[PDB]
Amino acid sequence: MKPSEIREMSIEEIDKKIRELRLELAKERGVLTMENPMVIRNLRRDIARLLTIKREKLRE
Amino acid sequence: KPSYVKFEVPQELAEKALEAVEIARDTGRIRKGTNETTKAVERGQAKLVIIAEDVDPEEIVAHLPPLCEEKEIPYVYVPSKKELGAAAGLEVPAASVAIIEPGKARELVEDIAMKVKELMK
Amino acid sequence: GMYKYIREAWKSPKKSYVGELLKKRMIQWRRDPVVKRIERPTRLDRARSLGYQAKQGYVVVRVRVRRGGRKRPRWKGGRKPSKMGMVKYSPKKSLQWIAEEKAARKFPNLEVLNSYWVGEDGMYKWFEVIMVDPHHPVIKSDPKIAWIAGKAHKGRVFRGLTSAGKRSRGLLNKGKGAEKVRPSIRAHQGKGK
Amino acid sequence: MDPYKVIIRPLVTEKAVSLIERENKLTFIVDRRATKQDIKRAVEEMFNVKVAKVNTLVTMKGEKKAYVKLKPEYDASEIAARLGL
Amino acid sequence: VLKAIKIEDRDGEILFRCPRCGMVFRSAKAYTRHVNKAHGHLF
RNA sequence: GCCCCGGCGAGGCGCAGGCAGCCGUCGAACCGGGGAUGCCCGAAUGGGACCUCCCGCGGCUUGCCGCACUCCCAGUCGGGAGGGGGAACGCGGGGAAUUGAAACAUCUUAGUACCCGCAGGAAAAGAAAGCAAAAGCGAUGCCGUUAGUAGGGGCGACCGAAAGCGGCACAGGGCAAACUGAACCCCGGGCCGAAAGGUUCGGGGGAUGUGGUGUUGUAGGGCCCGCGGAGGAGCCCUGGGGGC
RNA sequence: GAGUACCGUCGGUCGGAUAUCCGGCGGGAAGCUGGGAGGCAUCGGCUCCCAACCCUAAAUACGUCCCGAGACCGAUAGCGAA
Ligand SMILES: [Zn+2]
Repeated sequence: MKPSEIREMSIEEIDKKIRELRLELAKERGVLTMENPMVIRNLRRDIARLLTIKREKLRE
Repeated sequence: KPSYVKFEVPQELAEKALEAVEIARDTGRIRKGTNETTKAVERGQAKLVIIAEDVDPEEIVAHLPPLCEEKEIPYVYVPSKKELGAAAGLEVPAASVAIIEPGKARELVEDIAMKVKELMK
Repeated sequence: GMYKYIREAWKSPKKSYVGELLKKRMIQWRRDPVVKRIERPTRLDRARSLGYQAKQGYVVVRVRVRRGGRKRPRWKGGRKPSKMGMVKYSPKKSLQWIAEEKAARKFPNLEVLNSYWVGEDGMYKWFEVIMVDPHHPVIKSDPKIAWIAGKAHKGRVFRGLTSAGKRSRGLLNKGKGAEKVRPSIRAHQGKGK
Repeated sequence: MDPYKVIIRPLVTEKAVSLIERENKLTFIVDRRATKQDIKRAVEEMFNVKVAKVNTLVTMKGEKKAYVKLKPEYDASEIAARLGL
Repeated sequence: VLKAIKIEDRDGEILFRCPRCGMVFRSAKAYTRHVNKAHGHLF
């Protein structure tokens, strides 16, 4: 999940991926109350990447 | 009724003054502006002077009546600056004009001179 | 022409047609606000010597101030007898300068150039003030006045840079007697004026 | 508020479990700035259900808590199981 | 050399300044006219 | 904590010596540079604040833009400005008492502490209606002397300069008026051109004077009358070199 | 280049003393054959200047920051705060 791949795609796919990632994050934070404690961090930063690059595109 | 106004002037004589100004603009010579009119009266190249009645402040034209009485030159009044400037051929008003070398306007000039002389006296 | 005659009419208003004009004008002015904008100057030659052009960016204002001096408030703590006085004090700024500062308070985007006296009553004096808009291109394009769009020229009237402030600071003198006024009053421990 | 940006967490406590079993209700920790209509749309869109009632409170930890009742056609147990619980 | 200094006004825009007298201009035409009329006697 | 261009060259995940795990050879962490995101209050500004939270009106398409006060240019379309903050230094106003005089009232403390207003990276000043004295100098500012001197003062306690001389550093320019009389300035659009510039189409100003000229001591300038030419000086960077 | 220069009176300030500067009040010019200064006021000479409009770099003052240094202190010391 890197800009190399992200910048190869279109905008609709990016928004869809953001959506599914946010749902994943909510579910993982739900279970965290009750392995691999870095899933949340990596999800957050993937979301940030996607938004940054989508904005680069929609600005140019 | 500002105080530099020394006598009343009928609409007829005012119209005649404006028409003389327009005719002499076309053909003869015209000095537009209070500074130029004052220079003309001080030198002695002016036949008829036209003042406006709606000038504020008064300090701008209040010297012309006495200066013209001294230099024995005739002057008349008109009620608006916009019309005076429009007949002088300008896109701006004018508080005073002087006609010089009237061409095809001597008729009106002489008539206005006599009328305004008997009006002052 | 047309300026010498105004000068001569205004050099003494009692000996001219100006006294009566002024009495009537003041009857009306007494009814107007303390700071009022006007369309044209009253003393055109006076305006044109101090700096005034028929251009966009020049504003003329008339200001009314009360005559006389000042009265100090009543000291509440104890004072020695040389520090008790209340009634016989005079301002160190001139009424002209005070009037310019009033106009500047009312017009917060302009700068004062100069001012001139235009009338006197038993209770009131009148001054006309020339202002300039330093953000207008017609002004930025005129070298006679383009300096005023600099960074060290805002607050002129408040720091003392108009002719009235120069005069009340004491900078029209030179040589014997002017030892304590330059380069500033603060530079000499306030001992000038 | 925009959907997918409203819900922070599901809640699984003894009280929430009792409610899922006895009243067809889910319980969520939600953003402070979201309203009942936004919460309704969020739950609907993110889980493809129909919502009958939303109740809200602010806790003494600064988090907004929402009790969402589902219509009887649906079953909150399936949504809870499909979630991490 | 009478090369201009470039300064900025109250706003963000740029003015030309003479290095011999301190005058301030907005246009090269005016700067040139001034530099030639006021200091041409320097040859 | 997200992205990109360069550097360095294998480890990295703050003060902070832990557990479980992730990122990195597609060149990370780190360093220089440039971008994105940037909740509420606050000059706080669509309107209200006994609680950093609330309540709206228009226009478009649920998401977005506009909607404060005092003004300028305009004009019922729009385009602009100001407010607040900043250690010390800066400019302009208002202004005590302790204390000393072995008491104290003129005086001193002191144009001091404090108060109000206004600016900047420096501010203020600045180009003789001057200083001098049988000789002359040549804007302003700063340093060393002049000097505890001239002089002020219950002539008490105390207060207190300047010119000149030696140095640092150097620079001079523009208006108003007289004479001309629209030959003028800005704003927006379109054409040429790398830019500077040029050329057009409208609108706003201006005869209550835009523009040109001119700026000084027995003077300078204008007006009037004659001779005349080649040398000056700036703005911009398609391009080519060089140094930081 | 006019309520200006100047005259008188009051208040403040100054080393400025009958000869400092600012302000208020009452009077108030000439304006190129013109005007001002030269430490009480006036007269005559001699010398020096041309106010009442505007702008201006460098040499200076400071250090909330940065760089460098020290016959400075060495944890009750040194900035209140290692
Ligand atoms: Zn110059």
